[PDB]
Amino acid sequence: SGNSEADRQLLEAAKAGDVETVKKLCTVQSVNCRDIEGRQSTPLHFAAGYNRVSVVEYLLQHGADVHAKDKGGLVPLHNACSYGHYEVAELLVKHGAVVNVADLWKFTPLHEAAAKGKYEICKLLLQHGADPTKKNRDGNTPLDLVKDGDTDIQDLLRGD
Amino acid sequence: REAGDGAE
Ligand SMILES: *Cn1cc(CCCc2cn(C*)nn2)nn1
Repeated sequence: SGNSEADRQLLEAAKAGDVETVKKLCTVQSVNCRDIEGRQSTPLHFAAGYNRVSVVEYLLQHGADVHAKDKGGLVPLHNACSYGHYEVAELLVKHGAVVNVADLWKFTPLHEAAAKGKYEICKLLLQHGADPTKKNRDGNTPLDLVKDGDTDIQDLLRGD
Repeated sequence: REAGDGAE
């Protein structure tokens, strides 16, 4: 259908970072469409995971859903944190993303940012109340997932 | 647990 090809091209443009094509194709129907043949990601999940800051900014200003979950329960903030994209993470939080959201495995954005060792994202999340003591379904807190070698991030999450 | 869509 007209909508399906356009949804596909929008998802592709969001992944590619092509903001002019995103603007061209963004409709109420497409803006939060799901990638049915993949993991049910929205355009925002793609823009966030692939570090497409201008596209994130456009999407957020035209009603994209910061809280949308992919098939694993990931929200766009999870993709930003797991792939280490700070500006995207900041934008999402500024537009209401919940830093304590949990996926189906009970991993939060801080579990992801802690494992990845991204200081600025860990700081952003902690300043907005991310819990460094919250256990996922492995029994691991974000502090537990800090790589054993990564002393600087360990110190940051300890806080106190 | 498979990764979300994106790349480092
Ligand atoms: C769960 N998961 C998958 C990956 C890497 C997927 C392949 C890739 C994507 N980009 C930019 N570089 N390699 N990481 N975590």
